[PDB]
Amino acid sequence: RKKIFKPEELRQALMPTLEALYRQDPESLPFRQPVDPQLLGIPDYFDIVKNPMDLSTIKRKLDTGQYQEPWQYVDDVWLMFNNAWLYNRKTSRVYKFCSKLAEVFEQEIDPVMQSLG
Ligand SMILES: CC(=O)c1cn(CC(=O)N2CCC[C@H](C(=O)O)C2)c2ccccc12
Ligand SMILES: [Mg+2]
Repeated sequence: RKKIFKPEELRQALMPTLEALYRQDPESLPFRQPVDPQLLGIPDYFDIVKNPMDLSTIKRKLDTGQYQEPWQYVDDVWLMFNNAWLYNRKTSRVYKFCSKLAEVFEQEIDPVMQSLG
């Protein structure tokens, strides 16, 4: 169950799954930068969402070797999705985009997680 990974090998394996999310347009656009509640006029955002996450943060973490094992990366992507599903209404554009991104990610990440072990 224990396994160590070289950060550079994780980067090469996982980065295509991240790039896949960025390539979804329009669906990735709400997720490319951290939610700024003041700028977006959603002042309750940080009361609802205790641990924000977005693609730019995940990309930086992947580039700077902050993921030592693949589930740490997967956890951040899922956190991003979970936050958007929590904060936004089911009828909303962002919620619907999130659901689409989650489908893309599942298809991308499963073969990678199999290959990494
Ligand atoms: C990720 C997330 O929850 C949100 C992210 N945004 C920003 C958003 O949807 N944007 C701003 C960034 C460009 C996006 C676009 O061009 O589609 C629209 C929200 C706005 C209102 C409520 C929630 C969000
Ligand atoms: Mg489309």
